[PDB]
Amino acid sequence: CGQTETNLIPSHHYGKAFAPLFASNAMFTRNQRAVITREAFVCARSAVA
Amino acid sequence: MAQRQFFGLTYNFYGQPAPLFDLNDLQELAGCYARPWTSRFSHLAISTGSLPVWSARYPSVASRNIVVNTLLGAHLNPFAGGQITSHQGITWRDPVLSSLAPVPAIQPPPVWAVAENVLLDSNNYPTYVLNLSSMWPINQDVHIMTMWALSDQGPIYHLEVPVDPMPAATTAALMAYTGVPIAHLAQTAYRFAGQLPQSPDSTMVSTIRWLSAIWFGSLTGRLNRSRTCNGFYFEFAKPALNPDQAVLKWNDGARAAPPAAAQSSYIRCISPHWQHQIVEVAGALMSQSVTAVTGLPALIDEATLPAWSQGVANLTGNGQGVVPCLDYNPVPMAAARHLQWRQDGLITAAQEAQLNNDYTAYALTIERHLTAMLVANPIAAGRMPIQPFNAADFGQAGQTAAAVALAQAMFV
Amino acid sequence: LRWPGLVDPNYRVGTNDLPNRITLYNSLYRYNFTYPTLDGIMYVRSAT
Amino acid sequence: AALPLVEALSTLLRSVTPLVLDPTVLTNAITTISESTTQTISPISEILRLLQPMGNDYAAFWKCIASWAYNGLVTTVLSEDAFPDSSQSITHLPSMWKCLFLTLAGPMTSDPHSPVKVFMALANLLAQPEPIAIGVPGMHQTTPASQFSHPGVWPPGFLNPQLINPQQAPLLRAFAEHIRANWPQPSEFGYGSTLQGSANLFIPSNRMVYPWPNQPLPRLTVAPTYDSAMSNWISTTIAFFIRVVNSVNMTATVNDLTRRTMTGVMTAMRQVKTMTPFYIQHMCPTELSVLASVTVTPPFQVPFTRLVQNDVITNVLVARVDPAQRGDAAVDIRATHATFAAALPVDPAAIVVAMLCGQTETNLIPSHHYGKAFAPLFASNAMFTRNQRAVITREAFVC
Amino acid sequence: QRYTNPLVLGAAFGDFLNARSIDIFLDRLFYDPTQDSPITAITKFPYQWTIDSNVTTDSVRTSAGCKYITLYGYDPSRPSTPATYGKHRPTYATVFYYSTLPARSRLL
Amino acid sequence: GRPELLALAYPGRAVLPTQTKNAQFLSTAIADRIGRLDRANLIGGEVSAMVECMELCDALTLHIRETYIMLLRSMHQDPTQIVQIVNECANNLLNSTIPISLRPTILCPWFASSEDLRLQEVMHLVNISSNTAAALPLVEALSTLLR
Repeated sequence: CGQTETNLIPSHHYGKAFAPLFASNAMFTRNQRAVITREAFVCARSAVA
Repeated sequence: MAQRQFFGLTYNFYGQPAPLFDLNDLQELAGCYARPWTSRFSHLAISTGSLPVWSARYPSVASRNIVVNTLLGAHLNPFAGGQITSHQGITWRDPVLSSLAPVPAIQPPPVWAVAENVLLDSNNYPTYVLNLSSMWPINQDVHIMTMWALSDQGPIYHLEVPVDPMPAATTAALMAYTGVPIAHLAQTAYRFAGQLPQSPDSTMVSTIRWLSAIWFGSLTGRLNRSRTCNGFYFEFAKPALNPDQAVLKWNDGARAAPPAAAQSSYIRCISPHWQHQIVEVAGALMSQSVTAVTGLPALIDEATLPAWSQGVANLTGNGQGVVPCLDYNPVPMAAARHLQWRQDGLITAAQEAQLNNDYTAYALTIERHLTAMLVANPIAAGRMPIQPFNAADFGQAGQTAAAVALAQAMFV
Repeated sequence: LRWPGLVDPNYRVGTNDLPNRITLYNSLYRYNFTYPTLDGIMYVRSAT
Repeated sequence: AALPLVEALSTLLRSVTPLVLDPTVLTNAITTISESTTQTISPISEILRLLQPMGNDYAAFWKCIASWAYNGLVTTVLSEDAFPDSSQSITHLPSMWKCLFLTLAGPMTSDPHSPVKVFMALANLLAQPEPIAIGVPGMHQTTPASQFSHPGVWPPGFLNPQLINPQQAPLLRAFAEHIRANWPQPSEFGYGSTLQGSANLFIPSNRMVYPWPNQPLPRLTVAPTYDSAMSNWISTTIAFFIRVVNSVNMTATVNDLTRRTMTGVMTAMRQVKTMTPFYIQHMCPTELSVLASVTVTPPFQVPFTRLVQNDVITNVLVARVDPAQRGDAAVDIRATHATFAAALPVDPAAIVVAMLCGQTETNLIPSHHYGKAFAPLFASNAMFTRNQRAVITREAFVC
Repeated sequence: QRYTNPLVLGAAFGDFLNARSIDIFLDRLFYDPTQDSPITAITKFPYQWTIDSNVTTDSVRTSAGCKYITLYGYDPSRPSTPATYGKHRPTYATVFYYSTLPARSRLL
Repeated sequence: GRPELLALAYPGRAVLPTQTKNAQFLSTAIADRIGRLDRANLIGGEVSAMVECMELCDALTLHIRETYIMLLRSMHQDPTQIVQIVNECANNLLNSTIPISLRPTILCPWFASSEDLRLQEVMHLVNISSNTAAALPLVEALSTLLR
């Protein structure tokens, strides 16, 4: 029992629907974390050595 | 994109039984480092000519450039060998070449391939070609190698000015970077080009190429405040001592005469001074990136080339693109540039031209003496962390003025 | 030796001093860089 | 700085202008015809909503037209909140009217780029029925018109529509040809007198420029004065739309007969005997000329080029030092502008209503009218005292 | 004198055979082989018989050219039969054509 | 604030009342190199991108700070490329306004190589101690988002 809407226009629908989602800049901030991660790994190694 | 016969050329040795480094130096390298990727090297290079380029191991940036190549050259012969070799220091951290490993324990069987002066074809090695994606970042590095190693001079740098269809998008973006020195732009570029397994998307590609021209054009004289590439030239900041840092500058004077269609040169520097000229070097690193994308006219014909680097595969020829290389001695060029400038009446020679020629004369002297004095050590010990080269090499010749004139006519 | 450039006119204040001596007076580079949001750099088109 | 200058002129010129804007004529047209008892839901209402029959601000209308003539630095643009989001497809009745709107208001922008816009808004709604043959790498089927802010982007396929095979994009080919053929052509008016010339730089002092083609005043009492560039444009746009819709295949899930309805409305538009094309291409330039020389700040203009991409308005410079022998011109003002020249966004709705609903007076005696319009006005002139100012300012600079 | 597009042809009869729309294809049926440019107008088109790279700048897929069409009686594995290898299946092989060398490379 | 600091930052500023050991030194050194030799902007009506000033400054510390900056610079991305990233991610469904403007020294170090994301990922994976249920809240949450 799978149904959609009566006046479905996906193009349109998706435009609206997805819109707020990609307003969350938080994605990019993840990146920055990951580089320090890497950096810490490396640093740890060389010091302990 | 996958230029199948990605054949790269490892460096010769200066009448040496061994590749150019001693064990200690290579230890330094491999060991004190880890990744086979240029991050570490670029770290050093980037620091906008502040830090002295001198060290116990590493005399110049260019020094390191050379031992980077030789390192490569030696340690590839291992895994790129016919049936896989690897020991004495380096036994590769995984087949996929992940990291410079000190010999894994129970792993002797892959010997240390004692090679002489030998080009290799990356794609002929099954491991290498399997890993075409991961191959891509290192090929970039490879080129850098090859294109110093080919010769006994300062780097063989390639130029390109595609005239007419010029992307509007390129313009727009590029303007935002106004204020920065060539160095940092280059750095970002290389980083991108590596980070993404290389794209047919000419965007990046075009951009680098235009940049290279504008720099070169600037450096020559052709390009300046009043004769621009639409606004584009490179400004040589600080007119006293020889550190006259080429920043991308956008000023509207004139739009210089659109050439006929596609203009290509390659430059080399005959004089060891190249070593301390981050400008020169940074163009050469630019032209490498270019290479990864593009199948450049079969390399600078053997006419100006040492015997060991004649008859190379599909690289040197005789009847191709750019048969002769454009050759310069850096200090005479600065003079050349001032010439043009004065010929145009941009400026009085009076004080401007005199002064800077005075300073570059000084800078020559300093450089020459340091490079010689440093070379003395390798030219007595088994170790070589430096470009090999005689005092007669410094000579004010090597087709310096022709280069300049060609560069200029190119701009027509 | 602590201030090679200031002391002595010879020295263009960025010469390889390591690891010998820590210089205490030289060319300092200071910079003016804004941090703009990623959402700010570009204009939106809400009409999606 | 800009706004007092604009407001000022547009206010005065209002007063000066013997016009009867008549939105009421549209009001009656719609009421009378709308398939059925005009109280229907979804077609006939949408038209009403977008145009707003109420039109509680007759000033804005005329103002917006006047504003085209300004042209110095402060250039006028089609506002963004007019374009269909997410491209959409021409299926949409709503969208139909919108593009219609956009297109007729288009050439009354200072914006050079407006032909690219015109084209591109249609190409956006043509997406999905047809694959649009990409012309620039940057330029996609999806790339909003808003983002086409530089001459660098004028599609090769626009510039040579001949290239575009008139089977797959039949409508697009037509629309493009229609542009290039019938978009207003550039002309010139006579500015002032030799006492000062004018405050123009690029254009000989003697000249105003009318990107619209200005015509003489003979006996204009020849009610179908449709030979005007302006009126031609109107028709041909409407025409192309008819063409577009004539096939009616595109009306999946809209079970009510569009063609009837839309033809009726459009023909409605066309039937409205409006003088505004005439008055604007004839009477108004004059109007403007008369004022130009006396104004506080005299009109400053650059040659409008329709389709000549290489000659289009691109950059505006300044340099207190010798261009050649200066310094690499640091902050220059120049660079502050997002465009070729500092732009102001306008309303397509309004300009549309005013084009279609702008009539001339019963008791129209030009010679009488303009005499009375000029006289109070010129009485309060500042002309001579500004000439003084000017000479002073000059001497200040030099000293 | 006008030449035909083989793929479209194939496609046409096959769909027809399997009670499907064929008329839609006819606008590009007339094709001269001399000019190897499907790219021009196949900007989308179908994703049915063809899996074209939208403008098809890289490649054009064609429908699974199946060969050994089994007959009635042959359902049980028999040693004394021809090697059909069941190449009469949906699940076959993508018949990928490519314009040029860099097209080929990017496909890979 | 605090005028003090200037003195210390710029020895050379000082006048000579005595014929003393310190004086002697100062009077044998190259004076002109005090403060700002060059300022770096060309954009007319905007402030400077950088200053080039002879200052009381610690080479080692400088070096540290220099490096850091070079690291930051490497990660920094320009408008155009940012546009790309978003457009691609958007799969043209979603839409952003591409500006035609000169680039005003834009500091956004956000871009990181896969490499790092990869090691973050693994790190993440490793910290999921032994019980199967830990995955569930996350996957649950994604299902609600999806719904």
